[PDB]
Amino acid sequence: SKIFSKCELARKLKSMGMDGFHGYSLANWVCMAEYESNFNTQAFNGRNSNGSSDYGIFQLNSKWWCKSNSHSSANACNIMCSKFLDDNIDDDIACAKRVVKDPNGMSAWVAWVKHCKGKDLSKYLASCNL
Repeated sequence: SKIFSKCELARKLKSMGMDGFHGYSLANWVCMAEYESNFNTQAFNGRNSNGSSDYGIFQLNSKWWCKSNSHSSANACNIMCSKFLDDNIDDDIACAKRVVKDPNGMSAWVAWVKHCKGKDLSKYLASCNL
């Protein structure tokens, strides 16, 4: 959620177990947050496909795993979309797994399907970290 970086977010998620999680390498998680919020902790969206909103470095859609001002939501993660723009990357990653295991998957993260899952780039985590 805080002002992280390409390798910083990649090494942090790798330690928790997001590296290659469900076939999604560390780059998939970094490029997704690098385009959705651009490593900005206050970067968030107001209107989405269903009038939802994104919050935190991952910018999670407040409609299938969080309650917000989007006229009620699925709240699958059971957490309001208010404590997601803090300087800690623990709750943003805890609910991030719920968005991937749900029926939507990486589809909710446009930056992911448009800059990693769909965009096959060979310069993301390859030219980062060690």
